[PDB]
Amino acid sequence: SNTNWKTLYEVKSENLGQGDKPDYFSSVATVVYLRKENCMYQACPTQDCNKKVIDQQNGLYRCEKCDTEFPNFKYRMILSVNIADFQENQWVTCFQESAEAILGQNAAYLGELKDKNEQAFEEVFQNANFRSFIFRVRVKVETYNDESRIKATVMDVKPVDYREYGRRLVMSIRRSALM
Amino acid sequence: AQHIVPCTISQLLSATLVDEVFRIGNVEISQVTIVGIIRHAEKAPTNIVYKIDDMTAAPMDVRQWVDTDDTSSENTVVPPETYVKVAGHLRSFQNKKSLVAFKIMPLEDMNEFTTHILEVINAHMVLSKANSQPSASFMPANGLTVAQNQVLNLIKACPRPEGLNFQDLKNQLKHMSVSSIKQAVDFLSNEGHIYSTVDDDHFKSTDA
Amino acid sequence: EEQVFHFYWLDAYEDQYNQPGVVFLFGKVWIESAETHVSCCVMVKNIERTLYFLPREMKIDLNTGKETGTPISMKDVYEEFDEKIATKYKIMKFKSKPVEKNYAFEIPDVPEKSEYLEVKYSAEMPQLPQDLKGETFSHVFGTNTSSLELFLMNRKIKGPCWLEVKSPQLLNQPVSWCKVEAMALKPDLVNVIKDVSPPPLVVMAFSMKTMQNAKNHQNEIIAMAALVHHSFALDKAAPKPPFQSHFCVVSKPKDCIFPYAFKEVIEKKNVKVEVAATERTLLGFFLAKVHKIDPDIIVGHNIYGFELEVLLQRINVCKAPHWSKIGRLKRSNMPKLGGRSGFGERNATCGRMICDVEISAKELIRCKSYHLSELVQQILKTERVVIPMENIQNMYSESSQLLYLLEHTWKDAKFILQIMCELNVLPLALQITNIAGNIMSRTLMGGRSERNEFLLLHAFYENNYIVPDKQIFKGRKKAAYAGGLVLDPKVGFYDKFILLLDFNSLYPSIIQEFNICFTTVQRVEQIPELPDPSLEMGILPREIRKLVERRKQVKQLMKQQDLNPDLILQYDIRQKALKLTANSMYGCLGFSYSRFYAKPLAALVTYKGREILMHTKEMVQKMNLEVIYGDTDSIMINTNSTNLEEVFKLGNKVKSEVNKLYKLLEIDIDGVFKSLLLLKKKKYAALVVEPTSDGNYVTKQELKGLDIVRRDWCDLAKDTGNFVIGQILSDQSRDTIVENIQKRLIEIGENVLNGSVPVSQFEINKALTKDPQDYPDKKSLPHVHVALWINSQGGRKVKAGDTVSYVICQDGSNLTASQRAYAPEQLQKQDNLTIDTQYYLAQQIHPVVARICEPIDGIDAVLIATWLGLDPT
Amino acid sequence: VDMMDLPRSRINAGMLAQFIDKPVCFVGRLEKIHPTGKMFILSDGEGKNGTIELMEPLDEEISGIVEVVGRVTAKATILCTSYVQFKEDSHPFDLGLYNEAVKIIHDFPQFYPLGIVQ
DNA sequence: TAGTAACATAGTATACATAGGCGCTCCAGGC
Ligand SMILES: Nc1ccn([C@H]2C[C@H](O)[C@@H](COP(=O)(O)OP(=O)(O)OP(=O)(O)O)O2)c(=O)n1
Ligand SMILES: [Mg+2]
Ligand SMILES: [Zn+2]
Repeated sequence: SNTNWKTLYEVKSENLGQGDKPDYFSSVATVVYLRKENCMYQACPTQDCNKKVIDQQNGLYRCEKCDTEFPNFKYRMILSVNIADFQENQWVTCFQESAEAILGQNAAYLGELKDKNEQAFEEVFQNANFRSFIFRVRVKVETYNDESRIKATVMDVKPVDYREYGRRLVMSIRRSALM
Repeated sequence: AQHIVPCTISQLLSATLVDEVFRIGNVEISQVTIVGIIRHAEKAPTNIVYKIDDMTAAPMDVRQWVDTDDTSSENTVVPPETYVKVAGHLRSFQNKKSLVAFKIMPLEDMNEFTTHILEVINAHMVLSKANSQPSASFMPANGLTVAQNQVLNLIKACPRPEGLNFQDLKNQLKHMSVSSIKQAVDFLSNEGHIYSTVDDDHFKSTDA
Repeated sequence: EEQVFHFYWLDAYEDQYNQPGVVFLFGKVWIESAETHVSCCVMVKNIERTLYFLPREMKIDLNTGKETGTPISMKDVYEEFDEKIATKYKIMKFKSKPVEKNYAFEIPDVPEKSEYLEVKYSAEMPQLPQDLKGETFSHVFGTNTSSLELFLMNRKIKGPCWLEVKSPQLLNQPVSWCKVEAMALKPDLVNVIKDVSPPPLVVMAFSMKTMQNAKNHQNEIIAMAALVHHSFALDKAAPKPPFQSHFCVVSKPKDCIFPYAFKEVIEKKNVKVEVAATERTLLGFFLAKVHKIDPDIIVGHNIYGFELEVLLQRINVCKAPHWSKIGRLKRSNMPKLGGRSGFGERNATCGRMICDVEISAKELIRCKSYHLSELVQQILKTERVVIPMENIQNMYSESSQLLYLLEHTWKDAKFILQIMCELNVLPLALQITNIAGNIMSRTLMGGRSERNEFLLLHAFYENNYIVPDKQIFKGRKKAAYAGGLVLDPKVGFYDKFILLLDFNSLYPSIIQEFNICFTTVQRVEQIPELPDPSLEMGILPREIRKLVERRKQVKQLMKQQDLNPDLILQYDIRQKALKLTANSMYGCLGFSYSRFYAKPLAALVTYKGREILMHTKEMVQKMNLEVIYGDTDSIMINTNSTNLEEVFKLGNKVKSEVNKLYKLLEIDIDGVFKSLLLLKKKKYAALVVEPTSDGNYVTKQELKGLDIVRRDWCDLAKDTGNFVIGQILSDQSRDTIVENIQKRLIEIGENVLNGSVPVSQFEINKALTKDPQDYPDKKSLPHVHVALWINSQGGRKVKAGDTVSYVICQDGSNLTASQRAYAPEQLQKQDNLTIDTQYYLAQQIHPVVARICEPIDGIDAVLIATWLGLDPT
Repeated sequence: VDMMDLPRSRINAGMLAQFIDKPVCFVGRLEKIHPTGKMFILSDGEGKNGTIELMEPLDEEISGIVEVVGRVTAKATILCTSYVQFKEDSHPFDLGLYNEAVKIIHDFPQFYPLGIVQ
């Protein structure tokens, strides 16, 4: 239903995701930074299987989830992006469909440039910088070795709309006028 | 770095310099975006200048640093009387302002100007009240920690002519995180104990 | 931070476009825990501009240019500065105070002594125009004075000296690569405390090799060497051995693999040589090693011209990290390469001082050529083998050739270090810098105008004056004023006895005697009037007196007997350098672009010199003595005697009579010639008598101005002329002289015709004033044609100032002799080339012998032509 | 001093008479052009009209959304100095949100300074 | 709203040159 529009400052102030269940909200923002390191990995070519395979230095890769060895692999998109708005910034992690929508090129296409044309790969990463979208983010807090780390997961990205966004901004500024 | 803030060139020029920090009144600004029309552009052998205008004050100069080797975007200089969006950080020199262009984009949908002005007013109000509320010896000093000592010993031990890479360093040391490896490597390279051979991921000690 | 902080500064740096008002200092600091000296960096902020405003006497309105009949005062000037200029040019904070100053310079319509308004404010504010005018003030001074000069003259720092800092601070983040850093708030806390001995430095000498690849037309680095000394004394004798550590690094350019069992051979020979994979590895290793060693002086040959630019270009192209380690300041954007005369190279090595032996050799001694082989041959006595660039690729087949190449590079570095130590450059540079007061890296760079300018600036600042502000802004040009005088010679041969008399430091003595200075002489081509003989000594006479008195002590040290020859040579070089510095101080008064340009001040000196020479000549001629020669300060007397004691007594009497007149001027005997051959003005040869006493004396050959000392004649002609002139001055009958000369000429002609002479005795050396591409008439210029061919063929990029050798070949194309010039390598390699004998017999030996033998009866030009067998008719 | 060197506030057809002898930018819906070409009429999207005059008759064919830079004269008319036609090939422009944006801007002019404010 | 990984996260323009003086021969080439 209606998106719980919340500024990241409010998100960190009320402590979203500290409960036993994750919390869902969506917002518009502009990408400021992306990490190209460790962004590419080999997934299990078996259908509906995305476990990371292990190279056996023989041209045949064995998957532990299916207990099966295959001579080929499928690339799968994993990405960490730095989201940022007028007030605060946050670190989010994407997946195949969301990163593919953001970048605009399928993973198998990227499978070629990293092997034959690094300059074109860098250009593809470059031209997608400083873009604005609407991201649905789910927040949950997990503890690892006695510190609580807030993680962000995004499952949907969409192009920005102006009509309802402008109406919402007008409504919010009118509301703050009374306060 | 922290957060982009929409603004207007009038506020940009009215801003003041305090201890390398530009403040428009009680508002801090580091990266800004502005949407406007280009009146005139001048072509330099390397750089490109633009005359942006948002009909709030006099036209402003924007400098875009492009390397002349990359003949990709310089040949696509935007023609005049076009409304564009500019994102970047400002610079100050001898009491005349300047803008450094991180990115230039022609604007396709033209409700974006009203959206941008609403962003400007709303963000200005919110952050202005956010700052309005109150309560807001000389020795060489040497010495290396145990972790950096282990890293240096691991680098030294390898006999490969090209030296070690990051994969072997991570494999040998499972007692500490990757970020600690990066920090130790950065410090060791800064102090000159190690040097890169071919790529940024290959290293080798200098003494041996 | 603990109270005070002592350190010894060496070099300074500033940047007025990015960090205005800050000055960096790099130097050494003593650490008690390790009992050693380590590098240190101190950075100074808050340097304020200084302006001087000159009040008027009547208030003149700008629009009308008339006087309004209103008296002026300091309050009016203050109000005019505050109300109008401050608001117009956006000046917020300032301090103002009246002061007293004196002006004695070129700007007209300024009183000699007046009251000025001193205004000081921070440097971040804008800069006022250099030609400001106002209602109440007519002129302003010191608008565009740099920060470094302001700091140096305010703190009275004269070259390297011990400094102390009061109440230091601690920087938030590192700035330099030094071990210890510090911060000073104001330039008031820095004080000079120099009364103790300087500390030792660390010296590194280095050289590398290059090769040109066929595919990529760029120069690569394939081998390097370096030698380091850790405790090089600065004022004592040169340590022996001059090096304590060394290293070498080698790598394969792009494709060729190292010969097999190279590593095993290296292990067997136990040589500390590092092998690399690619060029980037070599560059990274070199940068890490220089950072670890931390040298203070880097010495090499042709550093500024070729080596540094190639190194920086390869660092840029190979994308090596941390390029700033070659200096001492953390920087990321490298300055534009090449650019102007050494600006980028000097800026790249900030904090580290570069010593090029070529410039020092040019300044100190005189040679026929300035490549390393000639310097080794002359300064030392050894032979250096040269490896052609073509063979380099072929030496990548066997390990022995690679080891030989590395040994050759190491030997080259050792030769460079030995030459630098032998010439004794560092103590001389330190002494000159301490005398003048500039930055001693600029002293190592070269040039004579900057030293004099800084010396005069210090002298004027210390004496409460105002100095002129800086101006905004090839071959010898036309003369501007009358110079010296040369007497009419008396050509011929003299046999009885010749006496020579000469003044000591003529021009400094003139300046000191007649009290000639900027302040004293009143200037309105007309020679001004002499000063009134009741005033006091000016600044220039005192500076000249100090500089000329610094030389008498060195001469006194020279006069001591029982000295090793090398020490005598060093002392002679030092004394000559001091004399040249004094003469340059005189001559800078005529430089058009100088900061202290004044033409009459030198015309008066030259006029007095000519007058004194006239008076001396008349006085000597009055004593019934015959005068035959004189060159603007000297007199030749023909005593026409044989007894030596009579000549000595006559010279003593003449000296006593002449010295009786003047106050500071002195005369002396410069030599006694047993026999003299005079040809023209400034051209003669004689036997100088060296009195060893004990009933005997030794005669030594001397030449002045002949075509035997020039560098543009072949060696064969020079040798023949030397032999002939040696025969002429001998004590024999004239007929025997004629017969011996004829026999020698016939033998020379026969030998040259037979072609038995070596190839080496045919070269002609010339130098280029400009770049080889800037000569429109390259068709008829041989030394330009050969230079262009060398530049276009291979490398080494010969430029202005270098020497080009050439020979004349016979190409069988019936062209003129001037268009058939070829390099020696072309003659040796190509087969359709041979030495042109007729040209060498007709245009190189015949004119020299004819000119030398002109004043001797019995030998004529036609007889010379017939003797050589050059088709007599 | 040319007009592009001075601030130009965004004023709609509502307050034409309150900015007399003042530079002003206007945008909106083209309605009708006089046959002479020296002047035409404009719509603000609220049913009100505003007329614009030029010193020289217009030479090019105009259509769609247009903005005009000018000054309010004694007759509350706009002496245009320049104009730009707005694109309508891809996305419609909703003038109502623009109008309320002007209202909000006039409501809090302090956070949208006009000219150089010290 | 399963499946994914591993464990924190980055500065970059530019602008600014030095160089002591004059006097007295040599050569190459055209007129
Ligand atoms: N490189 C030089 C050499 C000489 N001179 C001028 C200025 C001197 O006053 C004059 C005489 O030079 P001398 O070589 O005779 O030297 P000094 O007389 O100055 O000194 P010394 O006593 O060593 O002969 O020539 C000069 O301007 N530049
Ligand atoms: Mg002399
Ligand atoms: Zn599987």
